[PDB]
Amino acid sequence: DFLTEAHLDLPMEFESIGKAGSRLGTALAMAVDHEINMVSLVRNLEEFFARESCGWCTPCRDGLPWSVKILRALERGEGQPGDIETLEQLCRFLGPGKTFCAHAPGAVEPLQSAIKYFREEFEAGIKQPFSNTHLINGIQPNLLK
Amino acid sequence: DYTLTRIDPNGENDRYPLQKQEIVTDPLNVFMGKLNDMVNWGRKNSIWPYNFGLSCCYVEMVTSFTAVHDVARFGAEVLRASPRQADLMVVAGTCFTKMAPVIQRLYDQMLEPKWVISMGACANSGGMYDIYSVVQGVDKFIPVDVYIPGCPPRPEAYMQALMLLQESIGKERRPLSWVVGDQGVYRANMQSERERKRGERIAVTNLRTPDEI
Amino acid sequence: EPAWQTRDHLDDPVIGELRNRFGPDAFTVQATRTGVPVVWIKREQLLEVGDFLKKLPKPYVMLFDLHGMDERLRTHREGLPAADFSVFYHLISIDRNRDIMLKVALAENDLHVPTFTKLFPNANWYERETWDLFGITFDGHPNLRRIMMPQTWKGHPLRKDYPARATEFSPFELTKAKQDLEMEALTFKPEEWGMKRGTENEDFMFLNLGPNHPSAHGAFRIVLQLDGEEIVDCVPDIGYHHRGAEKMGERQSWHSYIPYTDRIEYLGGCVNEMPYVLAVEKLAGITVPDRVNVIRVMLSELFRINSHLLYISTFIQDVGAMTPVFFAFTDRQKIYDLVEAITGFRMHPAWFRIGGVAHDLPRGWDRLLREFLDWMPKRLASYEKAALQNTILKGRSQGVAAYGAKEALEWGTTGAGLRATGIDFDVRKARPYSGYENFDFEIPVGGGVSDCYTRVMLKVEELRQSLRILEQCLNNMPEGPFKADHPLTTPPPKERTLQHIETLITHFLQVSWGPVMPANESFQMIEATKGINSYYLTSDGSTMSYRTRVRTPSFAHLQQIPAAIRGSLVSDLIVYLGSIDFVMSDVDR
Amino acid sequence: ATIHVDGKEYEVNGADNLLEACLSLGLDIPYFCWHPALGSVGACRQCAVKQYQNAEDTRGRLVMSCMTPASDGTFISIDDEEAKQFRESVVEWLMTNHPHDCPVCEEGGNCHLQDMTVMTGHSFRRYRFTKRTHRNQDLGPFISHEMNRCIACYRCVRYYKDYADGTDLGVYGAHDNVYFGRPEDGTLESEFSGNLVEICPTGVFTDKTHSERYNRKWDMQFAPSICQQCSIGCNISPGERYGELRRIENRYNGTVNHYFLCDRGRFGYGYVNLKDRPRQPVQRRGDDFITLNAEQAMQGAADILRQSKKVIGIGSPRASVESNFALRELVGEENFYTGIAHGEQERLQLALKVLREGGIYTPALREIESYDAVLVLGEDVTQTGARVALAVRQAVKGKAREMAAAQKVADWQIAAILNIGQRAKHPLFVTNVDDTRLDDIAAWTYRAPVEDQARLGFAIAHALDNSAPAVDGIEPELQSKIDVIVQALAGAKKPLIISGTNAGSLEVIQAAANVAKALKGRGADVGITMIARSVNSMGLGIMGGGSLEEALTELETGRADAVVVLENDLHRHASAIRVNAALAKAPLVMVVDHQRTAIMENAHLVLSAASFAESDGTVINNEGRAQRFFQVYDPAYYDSKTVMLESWRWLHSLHSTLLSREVDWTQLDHVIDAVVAKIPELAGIKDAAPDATFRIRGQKLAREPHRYSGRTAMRANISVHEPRQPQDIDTMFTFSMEGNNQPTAHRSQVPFAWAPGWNSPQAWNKFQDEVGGKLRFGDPGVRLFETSENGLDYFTSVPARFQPQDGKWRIAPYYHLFGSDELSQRAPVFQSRMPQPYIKLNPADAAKLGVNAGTRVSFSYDGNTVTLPVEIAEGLTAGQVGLPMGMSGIAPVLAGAHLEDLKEA
Ligand SMILES: CCCCCCCCCCC1=C(C)C(=O)C(OC)=C(OC)C1=O
Ligand code: SF4
Ligand code: SF4
Ligand code: SF4
Ligand code: SF4
Ligand code: SF4
Ligand code: FES
Ligand SMILES: [Ca+2]
Repeated sequence: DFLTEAHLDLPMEFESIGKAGSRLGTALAMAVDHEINMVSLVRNLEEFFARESCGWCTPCRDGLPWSVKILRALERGEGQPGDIETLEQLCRFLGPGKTFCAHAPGAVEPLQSAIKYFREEFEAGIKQPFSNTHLINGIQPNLLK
Repeated sequence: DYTLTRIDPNGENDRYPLQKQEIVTDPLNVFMGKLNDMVNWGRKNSIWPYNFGLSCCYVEMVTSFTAVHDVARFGAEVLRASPRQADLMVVAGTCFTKMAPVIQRLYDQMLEPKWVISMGACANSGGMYDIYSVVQGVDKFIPVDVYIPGCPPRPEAYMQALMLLQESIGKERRPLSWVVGDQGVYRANMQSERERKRGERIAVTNLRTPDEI
Repeated sequence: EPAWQTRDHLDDPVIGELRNRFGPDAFTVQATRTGVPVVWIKREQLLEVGDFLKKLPKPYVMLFDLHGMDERLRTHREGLPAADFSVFYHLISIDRNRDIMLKVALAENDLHVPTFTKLFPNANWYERETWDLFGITFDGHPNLRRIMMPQTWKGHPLRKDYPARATEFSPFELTKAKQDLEMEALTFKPEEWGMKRGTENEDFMFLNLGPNHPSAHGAFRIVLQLDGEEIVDCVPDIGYHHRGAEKMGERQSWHSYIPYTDRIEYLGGCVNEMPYVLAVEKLAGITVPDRVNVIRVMLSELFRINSHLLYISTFIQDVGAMTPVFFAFTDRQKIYDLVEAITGFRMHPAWFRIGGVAHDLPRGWDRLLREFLDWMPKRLASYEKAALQNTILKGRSQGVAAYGAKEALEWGTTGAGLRATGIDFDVRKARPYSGYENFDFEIPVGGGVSDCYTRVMLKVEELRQSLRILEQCLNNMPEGPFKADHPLTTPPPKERTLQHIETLITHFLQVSWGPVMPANESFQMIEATKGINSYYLTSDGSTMSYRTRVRTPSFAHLQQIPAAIRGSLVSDLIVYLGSIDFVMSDVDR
Repeated sequence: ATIHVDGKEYEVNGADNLLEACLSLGLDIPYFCWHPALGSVGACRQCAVKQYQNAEDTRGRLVMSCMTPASDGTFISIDDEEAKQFRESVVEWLMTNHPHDCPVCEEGGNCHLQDMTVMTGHSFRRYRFTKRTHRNQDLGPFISHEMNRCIACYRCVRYYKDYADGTDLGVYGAHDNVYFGRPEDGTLESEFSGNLVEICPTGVFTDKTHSERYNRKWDMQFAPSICQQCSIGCNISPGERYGELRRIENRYNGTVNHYFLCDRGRFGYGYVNLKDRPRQPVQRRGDDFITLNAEQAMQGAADILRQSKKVIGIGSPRASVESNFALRELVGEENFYTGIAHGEQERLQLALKVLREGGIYTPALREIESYDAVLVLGEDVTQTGARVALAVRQAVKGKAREMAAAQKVADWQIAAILNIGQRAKHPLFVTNVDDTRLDDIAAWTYRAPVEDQARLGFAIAHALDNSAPAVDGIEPELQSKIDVIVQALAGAKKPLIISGTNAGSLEVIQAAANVAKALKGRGADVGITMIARSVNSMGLGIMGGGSLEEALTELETGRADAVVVLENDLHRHASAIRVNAALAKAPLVMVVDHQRTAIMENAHLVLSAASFAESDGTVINNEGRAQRFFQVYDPAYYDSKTVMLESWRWLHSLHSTLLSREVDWTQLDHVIDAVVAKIPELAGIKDAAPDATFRIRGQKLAREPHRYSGRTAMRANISVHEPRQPQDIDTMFTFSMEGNNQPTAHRSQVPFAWAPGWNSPQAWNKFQDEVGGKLRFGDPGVRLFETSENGLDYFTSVPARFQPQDGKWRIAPYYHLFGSDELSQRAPVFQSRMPQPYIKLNPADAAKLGVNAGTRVSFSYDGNTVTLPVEIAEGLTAGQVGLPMGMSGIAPVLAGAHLEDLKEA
């Protein structure tokens, strides 16, 4: 998970980084400067994680590419309402125990932490209204409210 | 191109209808044909329906009787309550199994000439009621002259079947008197309406979308 | 808590009253989605329980329904007493605005119940039909013969082992011997009904008023014992319009049965569709949106006006004035312009769906509704002044075939006859459904006498009130979906079906194998055009109904006929038949 | 074990996983990757339930029910909100790439993915991006491939590779581009590839033979039947539409075939739909052929039979017990002949004597999977009894199962079991004239002539028990292999000995009996299996009768002037020259058959019999189980001119018209009672199914689903008047949907599996007591005989070793799953699958003849000089030529015969 400047005064231990909603991991930290768009960074991360899926289990293999396409739309400014909620539900449903191995929980840790700490950059990509259907002439749609 | 029917209610045949039909040629001279045409014209322009209904199809038929349709214009509004004064039996409704002897009795009590229109899917075949208490079509025991599909056919569909019956009556051959001549009833084998209308029906390309009024 | 949730109704005071009177172990309460306390009682205590309910402080006065059920193939009977067959008794307390359903379990060999005819005289025809269709004997029944099937019928068709389709049996072959046999079986036998052939001075004439009579409203025979023109007694002979519609309910999927619901009361249309789709939506756990409620109410009121127009004009025609039927059918054509535009069909639209309606409203429907609402009131005032205020019509109808509140309650009479007795009971106000509580409309009531004239004029006022409801429907029409967002909405919205795979999968399985309703029992009561119409649906967990019981009001009214007309002239009976507002599809189902 | 599900207490097996325990209780958990026969792997993640450690726990945790043991004290919730949302999310993730294909997909209405999409309640699509796509492969004539519909559940590869031991199917690629199929285009080489169409929960693998004339499952008329293509007796659900047999589905029998068929049974049904089948009785007058109805055929045949001095009957192992018995009653017991040759009959009665008099239990097909060591002698099981080969592969995997059970690994954790076992397996030793398809898993394969295979069996029996007769002249290398086999079989707790009649030698069956007796004398739980040839070979052997050679010499001597041949082409069991001469000499030949055979060119009367799809009857399989097959459809429903009756109905009415001059079409149960009264050894066929008066609460059993469509239109072009549904006076099934097919109905004969919400083959779960177990009121079928108290004596007739002699070539039988069975080789889809005709030669013999691979050689057998291209067989022993039995012109009676004048021409 991503951490902010306030977490920089944290000892690099498993327990202390664990209580801050992250993982000590390999203890090889990576700094993100102000010039880096967080949506593009998480898109790069999720592209890596989706293409490195082994394909055994449904949530990782078929839900990481959905997050990749959502983040690609957000980076282009083609996000639609419900995209961020879909990302949050994907983070919830790819957690530990939902998938066969721990590749997908690790995949969704940066996405959920970046949405938690930098939500304003993700909402900046939502510009178009949600549209999943085209018009079929002769059939009146069921207009939800 | 004619079918000849001869009735035999007291013969060696138990299954209804008590008749025999055979495909023959037209029996039709310069005066008998003209007077037969005059009788056919008079019969087809004065068709008195029997006030008889079984179900919802009867509601549509009597709707055709009212002012918004005015089946009186064709001369077919007289609507006799007695089978003796009626010329046309419209089986307008389901042929219920309990009602089938009644329908047979009422058809028997009608007098010559008589025509039968089976109105609606129930009378045609049993319709949607393939069920224990329903005869699967009134033509299992009543000879039917015109079939109207629909559930119900709209009043103008009943009027269209009335015009179809008029064209069938206008070229039929019936005994001019019961004392002298052939007494069997000759009905022309018409071209089917499906094959007649196939050319103009298949050529349809676009219809109005179902989104407006 | 949604209205469709399963409830046992233990908080109903009638449960505590039955517990205090009979003990806690005397009966078993079943949790259903009927909205009604369902109580399984022992067969030996049925008459005691019925008497106790009849003499409660705010009593259960009307036997709404009585029928049977074949439970032998029901796999989900958890919490239910062991039963091969069962008989249920739906009783209504009007003053409580409550109802109860008693259930009696029966073994296969011991298929007999005590008769309910002493407590409720309208139980006679219900027990005759339950004997006819299930083979359940009712001990002490004065004449327990077949009522839907001919006398020479073998078997009981609503049993699970009786085949439904006509194509299971040999095709109908009318021979001379068969015609003579069934015509002998149809012949009235006055000795079997306790009638003499006459007195010493004169003979009684036994007259067939039907099935082919201009005043019989379909396939319907009343056998009149006539002393001159006085009716000594009559026997209404029904079952000539029996279509096996409940058996067909066990034979069609939940979706494919809707057109059959249309043809139960064939002048009703969408009114007949409404209780069935509401009961299925209770089984499915569906709460339809507001626009669906308003669309269904508008179609129901249009068909109520259609049916009332036919009823008023045919009453006037039966009284003798034949002119207003032409104009009234023109008004029906204006309604049909709107109804054809919306649903694509005149008489049986089949347009309501589980979870909504088949299509959205077409563009320009409000123009047609406004045209009809401008057209109707001057026409109705003309009918009133020309025919209904004629004193000869009044002399033919006022005081004719009159009964009071007690006679209406004891025969299960509902609708305009019951409210003509002064009892203010309409389902749309007492037990509101489909958003009827959001409309302002009055319920016309009579002065205490249910006359032919009073019933007709009450229906005229009901027509005016339906015009008010249609005005509110036209002016305040919600924007929104015409189908619910539920997964069991059958079929799904068509455009999403045509482009989305999961919607296509749902549509594919819903139209082919059928929507799966989880095992439950559901009930919906509505104010139909001719009285109270109800659907009682049992799902066994399949895509087909395990049991579809349709309560129709015309059955009760036709059973009431001999009590209310005995000792009158034949012309009074003609006017009475014209003022009942019945069709025989409703009677025989 | 006691578990709690949604606050309800249940008693389950603690050795089961939670998914199979909850499905056995009738609860609905969606699943894809788990299968009852394949174990759990936890791939699809669809079967999530919430688990709680205590009753006073409210947080919980989502787990895979297929990967979680159903131990004592577990609390789970299926209807938990998080579990329902996650299962819906798994379905939605599978839907993101799924093609918009249901109208043009053969799985629609039978699709597990459709059912689970509906079951989770997912019906709204919010994914808006692109769907991945795949190209397809050509997989041969039987299986159609559409990889767009794949949900990557891995069921196909787990079945094909782990279960069926196939090698040419696999998974390729990576993350969301995983591909399931062959490494290149080509026919799927497994004999059990057809089970993929039911194993795959989507429309990726579909039945191509059904796809040619496709109809949906609700439109099908089903019946419970028995596969007719070999002696194993796998239960099938044939389904028809518009008067043609459309599909063969697996009908679950927990005792015989459970979930799986072989490809011969699944795809070899096409002979039923041949347009050259007899549909009416036809009488030959000179060169003219006159079509008769049933009564004129019976009267004319009875008149000619009354005029005849002696009428003999020739039965067949193709025909049912009732038909063979009806022929036996028509002609008399002393005038009845089985249609098989003398040697075939000797081998069949020896196999029957070993089965019902050897004192050694014969296992059912499912029971074969529990044996600890297998010795197959002579019988090329994959080509002749294929489902036994599949069961033997499971028995071989039993060792990895035992090793994993020693490490406290649950029996459903299939991946851990396979990891522990690695390449370890139970001993399998197979003997044949050449290599077998079982050689990949066989501990040893002996390629030798049939006498040498019998001698190896006799040596194994002598080394197991010294009282068994010894065979002298065994090489030390063969002796060392014999000691290997003996040490394997003696250390086995449950040894199994498989043999059969297909090797064409009596001594191989005798040696197998000797080995089984020697193992039984050591106090081992030994089983013996005999593989017969045809569907009712064992029934014909129990009934008995003279050989075909005796019938031929009765016709040739003139002592018989009338012969009635029942469902027999007579060329498979005798030389065609002799058969044609004998049938031309006879003044009256009547042939009762459903296929256009070659002996109807000389038949004076041909009775159009029904095939198994249009008939009811009983057949006895290879282990002596009487099984009833039921009629699927009435052939006269569309074509009213069709007079196609059951063979026993024809022959019973013929006997009645011969005796009392009157026609009696009788009922099936009357014929069955006549069988069990006249033949006491066939008395068990009464209990194979209940009689025609059986009801489920007063109603019959439905042959078609409740949503069967088109009733008022499917015959409307013939006549707008709907007829009555055809009546079934013979059985308890009705030819309509107006009947019972409830999964809780107290019956054993299930025509098809359907439950609300379960339209796929996964609906068989609801019809079982526990999933993957037995049908919940017992599997249909009954064993005719029990294990005898006493066994046989040792057979002392040890043959000498095979000796090649000049100019004389011993015919080694080579059977083919596609080709060696008569009726299924008549099917048009088998022609592409069938091999090109050939003759196998040793390299030394081919070099001695101066013949290379592919050259045509001509040989003469019984006045038939036929030519065949040469294929070189490394494993075939010199002095033999390999011939494909049962093909066109190569009768199976040629097995073990000799050959003359084999020259290059
Ligand atoms: C004759 C001029 C037009 C008026 C049409 C008749 C009025 C409406 C028919 C009413 C009716 C119904 C519904 C009806 O169902 C019925 O039974 C068949 C009748 O008896 C013959 C009826 O009279
Ligand atoms: S979470 Fe692990 S097991 Fe599942 S597909 Fe991804 S990498 Fe493979
Ligand atoms: S065809 Fe339809 S409208 Fe006509 S009687 Fe039958 S159900 Fe009624
Ligand atoms: S595999 Fe199933 S869900 Fe997919 S297209 Fe075929 S029927 Fe539809
Ligand atoms: S091809 Fe079928 S069985 Fe194989 S992984 Fe795909 S969906 Fe599963
Ligand atoms: S093993 Fe034999 S009985 Fe079984 S499916 Fe194959 S051919 Fe049929
Ligand atoms: S069935 Fe359990 S994860 Fe697939
Ligand atoms: Ca049969």
